[PDB]
Order: sequence, then structure tokens, then C-alpha cells
Amino acid sequence: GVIKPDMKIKLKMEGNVNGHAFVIEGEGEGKPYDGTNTINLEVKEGAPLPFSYDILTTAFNRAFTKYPDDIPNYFKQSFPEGYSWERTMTFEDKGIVKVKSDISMEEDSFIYEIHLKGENFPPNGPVMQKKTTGWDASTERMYVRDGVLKGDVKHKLLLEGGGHHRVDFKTIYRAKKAVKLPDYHFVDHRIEILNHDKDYNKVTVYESAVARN
Ligand SMILES: [Cl-]
Ligand SMILES: [Zn+2]
Ligand SMILES: [Zn+2]
Ligand SMILES: [Zn+2]
Repeated sequence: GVIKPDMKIKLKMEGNVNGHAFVIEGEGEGKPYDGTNTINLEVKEGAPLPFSYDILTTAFNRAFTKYPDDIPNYFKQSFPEGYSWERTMTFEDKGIVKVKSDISMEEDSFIYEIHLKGENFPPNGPVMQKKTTGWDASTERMYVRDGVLKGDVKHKLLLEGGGHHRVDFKTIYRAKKAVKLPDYHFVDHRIEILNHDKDYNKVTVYESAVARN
């Protein structure tokens, strides 16, 4: 099909967090049917970033999801035309991130164009003070509403010292053409920063995602 067993990734993110503008470019690759991918990111403008890189990593494509053969795959069916998505991440004490991303295909690769806006983070909280250590593993509930696919996940943003804060994710996924709609299901996530330089100008992200009934 058009979605190959090995797909490359090219992306660019343009964003603003508490008024700090930045641009990040990425390249990577993954195995769409295994639900795995790796992306190598470089800050091109706005370095060094004055906030936690973890608020960006889940914005850096559900085509990289292992799906059982009996659950229609909203994401892979949308190609080559592709899909866009929009997400809000609501943090416990006023921070909010809104993301819009366009996922397209060019031959054996995906291109992402990502716009991200973070606002109202407490200046002395763990996001703006870079006191986070990653995300827990999560489960996203996927369900069709208004003819498009919605996903919600309740996440723990892990903190230095071993605590965490709650972050609620709500995403809307919109195929650019009609596809066969799945029934209610789940996607289990793991995302990790595998390596980074000291101020996260260079970062490698690894993600796994597996759907189940
Ligand atoms: Cl390529
Ligand atoms: Zn099979
Ligand atoms: Zn290629
Ligand atoms: Zn690890």
C-alpha cells in the first residue's frame, strides 16, 4: 500500500511558549506497522529553549501505531491525502498548550508541519524551570464523534524528585478524505527522550504505540 513498512519522517515545528518563539526541524524514521519511530530534532531558532522539552515531544503521527487487523486504521487509510490533528494539553495550574499539525506524504516519507502555542505556565513551575523528567506510559481512548476521530489521555508529567503533575490531552484527528471508521478502542503509548545535549538543542525522541480493543 502507500504506507510502507519503513517510512522516513521530516518535520518542522514553529512555536511560542510563554511568548518565547522557536523553530525546530526534525528528521527520523519508523516502522508504521510495528508502531515505532525515532526522530532527531535540532533547534534552529530560539535556542536555548527556556522551558521543558517534554511539552514538545508528543507534538513531534498516529500512522506509527501497531493495530490489530480487526480494528480499522483511521490514520493509515487516510494516505496518501493524509490527515491533520489539533490538540489541547491542559496542565493542573493554568498552563495550556494548543497544537495543530498537518501530516502529509511524499513517496516513502511523511512530512509534519507543526504549530504549537503554550501559554500561562507559572514562571516558577516545573515546565518553565525545566524540572520535568518525562512522561509516564499512557493509554489514549479513541472514539468517533462528529464523524472524526477523538482521542483523550490523562498523563503524568514526571518531575525531578519523583513526583508528577497531571496533564489532560484532548485531540481531534481529521482525515482529509472519507475512510472506514473504527469502533471505540485504545492506544497504549510510551515516549522517551533517548538522548539530548545539555540544553536540548539536539534531541532524539523514541515513541511506541499499540492499539487494542
Ligand atoms: Cl525518504
Ligand atoms: Zn495480521
Ligand atoms: Zn524517500
Ligand atoms: Zn529509556
